[PDB]
Amino acid sequence: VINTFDGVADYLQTYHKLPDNYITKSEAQALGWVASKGNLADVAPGKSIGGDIFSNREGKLPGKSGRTWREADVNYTSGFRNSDRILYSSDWLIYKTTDHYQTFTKIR
Repeated sequence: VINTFDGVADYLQTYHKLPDNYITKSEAQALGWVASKGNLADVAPGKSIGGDIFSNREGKLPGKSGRTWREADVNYTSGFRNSDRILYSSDWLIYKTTDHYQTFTKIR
């Protein structure tokens, strides 16, 4: 049950995977997550959307041969998804955004 910037960053770097409270978007849709309805905490209490590949096409995050970027929602409790996201690479560089991928800051 970890969903803070430090909690998830630390977890990833140490255990090389997201904490157990995360599910991908297709998983949550399968489970009855309806975006426009803001009902995640309704169909999946205690769960956050996380683990999907992030394309990086605005090209704002540092790229590299064979490097993959993935994202996870941070600070989510209920209702519509918020604007906080942790971004992590295949090689464990960790960045965060608090304005829907507009700007990023390195945190690890």
